[PDB]
Amino acid sequence: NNYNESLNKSKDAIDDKTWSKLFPSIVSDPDRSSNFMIRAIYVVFSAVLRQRNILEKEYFSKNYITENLSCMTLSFKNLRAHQIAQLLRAAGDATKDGFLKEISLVVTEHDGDVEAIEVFSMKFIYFENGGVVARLEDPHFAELAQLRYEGAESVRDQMVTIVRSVQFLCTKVLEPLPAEFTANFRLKYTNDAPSNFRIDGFDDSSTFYTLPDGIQSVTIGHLRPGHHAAHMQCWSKSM
Amino acid sequence: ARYGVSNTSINRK
Repeated sequence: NNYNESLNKSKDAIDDKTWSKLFPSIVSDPDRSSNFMIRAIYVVFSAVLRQRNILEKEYFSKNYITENLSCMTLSFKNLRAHQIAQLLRAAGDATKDGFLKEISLVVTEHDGDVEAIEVFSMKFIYFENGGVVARLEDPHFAELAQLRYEGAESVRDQMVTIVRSVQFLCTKVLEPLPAEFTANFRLKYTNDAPSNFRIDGFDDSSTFYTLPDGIQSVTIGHLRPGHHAAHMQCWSKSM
Repeated sequence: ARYGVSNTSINRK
């Protein structure tokens, strides 16, 4: 379509060597839209774990999203880091079935607390009919549900924004975490999810997480591939 | 209604 740079027809896909190292170049179709969310969960939650100093830099490796922007992703050579990545992969695989409502990184002072001192949450929306109509409370939903899929390049922009905001939030905005804490991954199944379906690594629970009444809330950003949407949020005592 | 909690967790002492 742009003949000032190419005689070939334009394709809704990302032409970048660095991007392809971590993410699918096409995200418009249902499977690759879902594959993108899986990679997004892995990348963003890796960034959060590292940037908040929840796990030391030994558990991570240096990656790039663009030539200008780098991040720390969990390393598959380290066994404990690998076990966490599998957690994240299992939760990500549940977006293919369409069963995952929210996955949150939950920080508490004592192990087992239902009330957190810091939460990084990623809430999902599933679309049908060409990825246009949302399937069906929360403040983000009304807006994000109406949000259109605007191409691969827009998704890359949204991903770059999220990682920059995370690195900026954790470094320049949030206070350091207390000397003692328990970090946890907790998720919420959708209503469509069968009772026999369980995400590997996650034991069932009658408790999610609760917040303080005066805890602050900041939005990191959103993602809108072809057939899915995600909303990233942070509640924190350290704000 | 239904929730899931990771079996492995991260502690700092």
